Amino acid sequence: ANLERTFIAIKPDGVQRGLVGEIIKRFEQKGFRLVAMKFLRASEEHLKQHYIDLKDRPFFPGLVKYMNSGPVVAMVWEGLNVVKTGRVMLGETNPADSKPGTIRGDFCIQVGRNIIHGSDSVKSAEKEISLWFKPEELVDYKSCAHDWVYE
Amino acid sequence: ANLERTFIAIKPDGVQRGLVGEIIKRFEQKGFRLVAMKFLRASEEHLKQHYIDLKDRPFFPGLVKYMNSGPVVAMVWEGLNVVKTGRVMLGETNPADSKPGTIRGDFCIQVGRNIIHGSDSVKSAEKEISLWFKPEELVDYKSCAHDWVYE
Amino acid sequence: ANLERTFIAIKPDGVQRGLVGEIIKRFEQKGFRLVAMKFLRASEEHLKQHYIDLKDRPFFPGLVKYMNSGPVVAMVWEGLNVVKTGRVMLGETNPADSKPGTIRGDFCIQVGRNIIHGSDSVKSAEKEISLWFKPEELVDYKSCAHDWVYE
Amino acid sequence: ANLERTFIAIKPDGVQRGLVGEIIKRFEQKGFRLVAMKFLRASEEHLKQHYIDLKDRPFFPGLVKYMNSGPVVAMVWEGLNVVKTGRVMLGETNPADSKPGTIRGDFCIQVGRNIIHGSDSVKSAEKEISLWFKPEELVDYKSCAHDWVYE
Amino acid sequence: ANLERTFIAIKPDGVQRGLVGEIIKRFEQKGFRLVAMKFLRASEEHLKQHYIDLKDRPFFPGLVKYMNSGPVVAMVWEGLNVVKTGRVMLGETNPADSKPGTIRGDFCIQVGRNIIHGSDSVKSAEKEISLWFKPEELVDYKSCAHDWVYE
Amino acid sequence: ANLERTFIAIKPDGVQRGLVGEIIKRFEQKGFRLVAMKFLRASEEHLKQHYIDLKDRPFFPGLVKYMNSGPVVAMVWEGLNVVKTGRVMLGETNPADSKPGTIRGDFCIQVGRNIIHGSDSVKSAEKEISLWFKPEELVDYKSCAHDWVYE
Ligand SMILES: Nc1nc2c(ncn2[C@@H]2O[C@H](COP(=O)(O)OP(=O)(O)O)[C@@H](O)[C@H]2O)c(=O)[nH]1
Ligand SMILES: Nc1nc2c(ncn2[C@@H]2O[C@H](COP(=O)(O)OP(=O)(O)O)[C@@H](O)[C@H]2O)c(=O)[nH]1
Ligand SMILES: Nc1nc2c(ncn2[C@@H]2O[C@H](COP(=O)(O)OP(=O)(O)O)[C@@H](O)[C@H]2O)c(=O)[nH]1
Ligand SMILES: Nc1nc2c(ncn2[C@@H]2O[C@H](COP(=O)(O)OP(=O)(O)O)[C@@H](O)[C@H]2O)c(=O)[nH]1
Ligand SMILES: Nc1nc2c(ncn2[C@@H]2O[C@H](COP(=O)(O)OP(=O)(O)O)[C@@H](O)[C@H]2O)c(=O)[nH]1
Ligand SMILES: Nc1nc2c(ncn2[C@@H]2O[C@H](COP(=O)(O)OP(=O)(O)O)[C@@H](O)[C@H]2O)c(=O)[nH]1
Ligand SMILES: [Mg+2]
Ligand SMILES: [Mg+2]
Repeated sequence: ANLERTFIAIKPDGVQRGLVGEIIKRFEQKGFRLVAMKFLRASEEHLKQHYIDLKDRPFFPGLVKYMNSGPVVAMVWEGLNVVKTGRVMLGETNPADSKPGTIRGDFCIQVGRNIIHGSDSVKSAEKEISLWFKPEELVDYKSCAHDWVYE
Repeated sequence: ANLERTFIAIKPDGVQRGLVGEIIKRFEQKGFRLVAMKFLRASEEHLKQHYIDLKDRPFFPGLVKYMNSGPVVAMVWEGLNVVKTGRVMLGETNPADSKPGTIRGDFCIQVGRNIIHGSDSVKSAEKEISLWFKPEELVDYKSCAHDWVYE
Repeated sequence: ANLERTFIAIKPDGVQRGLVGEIIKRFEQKGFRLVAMKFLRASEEHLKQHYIDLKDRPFFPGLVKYMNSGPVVAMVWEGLNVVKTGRVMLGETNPADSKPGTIRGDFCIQVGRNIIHGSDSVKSAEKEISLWFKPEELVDYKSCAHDWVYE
Repeated sequence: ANLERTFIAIKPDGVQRGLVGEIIKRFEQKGFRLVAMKFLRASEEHLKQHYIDLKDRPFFPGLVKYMNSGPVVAMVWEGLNVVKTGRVMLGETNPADSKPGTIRGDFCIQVGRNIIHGSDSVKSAEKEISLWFKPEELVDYKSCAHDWVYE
Repeated sequence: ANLERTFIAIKPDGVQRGLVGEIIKRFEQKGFRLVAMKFLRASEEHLKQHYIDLKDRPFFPGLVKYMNSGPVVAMVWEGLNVVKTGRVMLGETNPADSKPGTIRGDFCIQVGRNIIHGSDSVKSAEKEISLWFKPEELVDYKSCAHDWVYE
Repeated sequence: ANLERTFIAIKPDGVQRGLVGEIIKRFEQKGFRLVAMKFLRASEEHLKQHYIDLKDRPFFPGLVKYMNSGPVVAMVWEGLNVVKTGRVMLGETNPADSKPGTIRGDFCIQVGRNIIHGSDSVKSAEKEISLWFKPEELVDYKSCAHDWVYE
């Protein structure tokens, strides 16, 4: 079997604020498997592609500027319902609506600096994963705790 | 005052995944008192008795085999409303409906591998405590912080 | 921009139970700026002024006595919507109603020993700040991660 | 085959100060396997046998009373060189001589309240294990990470 | 007993890097009692008096400027051998000589940005305590865990 | 004036045991800057190159086999004295000789499963960085806390 995959990206503010280890640890503890990961400064064209569906938003140019202002940690996580559950772990788009215990709820304040990105549907995930990673960048291996995480 | 008690068991997957100390710490921090604790592999008959109310459910056989597949940490915790609060701390039966911050919300994914058990009512607690522990196994002592936790 | 501020006080039980560093860390991680902080045993008169609203309440004398029973860590934190968000972080007045992830949800059990105080509104905040701190005690400085927390 | 084993006991002060989960987590993270564990108030006679080699020391009577003053968490941990390594993890007998990073270096101050006990040699471990546990109390199972901890 | 006390200050870089709660937590966990605490930006004259014996050193002017560049958390901690032990917990003056497990070993890199200060002797401690605090700012209370930390 | 750089790789056992976030966090807290990072399963040929100096050692074939048995997190960290300090943080080659507080001292037991690699000299670091990364994979940005970590 092949389980669901989602695209998670730690934004420049998460890297600048030293929260990379803390964020990854939350996904590891939950039981998800890390499939791919790289560190890079994404180009504006790339980011425009990534946030294309928002190209007509007022905040769009500023968003792209900021996502290009520093490096990003791009990752692919695998697991049962990882897309929806990953979204629950992140919190709401606006940290102000996020609850303590969530990543945005514990670590940030403003929607313009909300430290992380997570695909909002399987459909987006597949598109984002293809945008940021070559197929040969996805590593398949089996977690030793697999049978202790799944029936 | 003779306070309320609940029965909590870390399931085989919690032990296998190295979460014993992490889970116990959550109860200590909260202010609850550890009354009893032992480590053992429960027999299938012992497990059917614990979950006797689920005997006619389709998943019953696989639940018993899973619970017998490794050791369990059985504990009794005491405190004001510990039954109901212990339940809130665990999260929902299905990790997918559990919120970040709860034990199942932070550490597991699937209902069949949901790392922990907590009595659901005082009636159930008293029954589970009697099934798992001999009266001489419950320890009575007073916490030094008692007056800082209770009025 | 001279942002919003709130008064947070770690009650005597929070100090006695060794939770000072743990609580402060939660505010620092979130991105709030520490503006003032002092450690003191507040007098009864000073405490009756602080909780002047609940003077007619039955628990009042008990509250004042416990608040005076040990030292308190008084602080002022600054940030966008810090008053409302600080309240979300603390949880409900009653630890029983506070969710895991919040300060009261993770660390305490009873309303009479609920480890921390946070202003409930901007107006209460301004009043409590004036009551607990002299103007020279509010320190002026900028956080190096300011631009990573705010747009 | 069967690896080395050591007896570890969290003293009454470790339980009272809420460090049970924290200490257990240190052994789990290291990769050691928990073999047995129970919570009890040890009798004075049992404690005199345990510390029989120190019966003529001036602190002996006080050591026995303090060890009997509250419950203890008795455990058996298994692993390659666990006796000697368990000792390095604990720190020196006197917390004053223990380095930060060790259990006593991090959590305590005085030799008379040094929170934990660990066997000092394979011979002692075998004697203490026999003194505190019945054969049926040592659980047999294999860790899922075993092949990731050992060649 | 009249327990020994030491002066600890978290330097401007510790505050800026969000390490205040983390540092305080280490002293609380160890069993030391917080006696006094305040947050302030010290004047250059105040800092020259504090570091008076280093007035002829090359780095002195740079040290006084850095220390005045942001606020400081000034604290007094109490405990058996707290002066010498607090020093052990800090690590070496040069973070590069500091071992993992110590505060400087874990959190910093360069001698000119070494996040914390601790008195180097009882004589110095008493002099620094007098310099930074007035008598009425040192709070006396007894920790509830006192008898579990000391014989 | 660019700073020293070192090559750090989390071995297959570190990934399998869910320690990726925990390890990265230790380097972030210390004040080092992440320059490059990728997740991959290294080929045997790549691994022989990496450990070419040990090719005639008895344990060499087994080393290469295990290093290829799972994915590796390859990273480049930058900072003052990062090569020697990264080494101190890792601990000794044999975990048995590693002190608590170090990565190997806290997380592993045997030399053949010692979770992490770190360049041992500046010369080794430059060779390893060239072997694992392309020049365009190294990201240059400045940390917002730079002036609080360095004079
Ligand atoms: N500056 C600013 N950016 C926003 C706003 N709403 C959305 N964004 C940002 O653009 C990202 C994409 O928006 P959206 O797809 O709705 O949110 P997400 O999928 O939860 O990240 C959000 O994470 C924020 O970084 C806004 O009102 N102001
Ligand atoms: N596979 C599986 N196991 C289930 C299901 N519902 C319950 N269980 C298991 O049964 C245990 C006991 O069920 P129950 O008493 O209803 O829930 P709990 O008290 O919340 O644990 C749960 O904790 C799960 O391990 C289900 O539909 N599927
Ligand atoms: N003993 C006791 N104290 C209470 C009760 N309700 C409130 N308090 C105390 O009074 C404090 C202030 O009350 P309130 O303004 O209602 O809540 P808060 O603003 O959330 O602290 C509470 O935090 C408690 O310490 C109660 O029913 N009993
Ligand atoms: N009060 C008191 N207890 C001591 C003293 N020396 C040793 N002990 C206690 O004796 C225990 C057993 O002593 P020992 O075998 O020498 O040390 P250990 O094997 O490192 O625990 C120590 O752990 C302390 O709890 C002392 O001087 N005073
Ligand atoms: N910039 C710089 N500061 C130094 C140097 N040596 C000492 N200092 C600073 O001077 C402070 C006090 O020095 P000292 O009293 O000798 O060390 P401490 O008591 O361990 O802090 C140290 O904590 C450093 O912040 C140095 O060589 N360069
Ligand atoms: N199985 C095994 N592997 C070893 C032994 N010594 C070294 N290694 C492995 O080889 C790697 C390379 O060794 P070396 O460069 O000497 O030490 P390092 O620089 O500290 O990693 C080590 O980190 C261990 O994984 C040994 O005796 N047995
Ligand atoms: Mg001995
Ligand atoms: Mg080598």
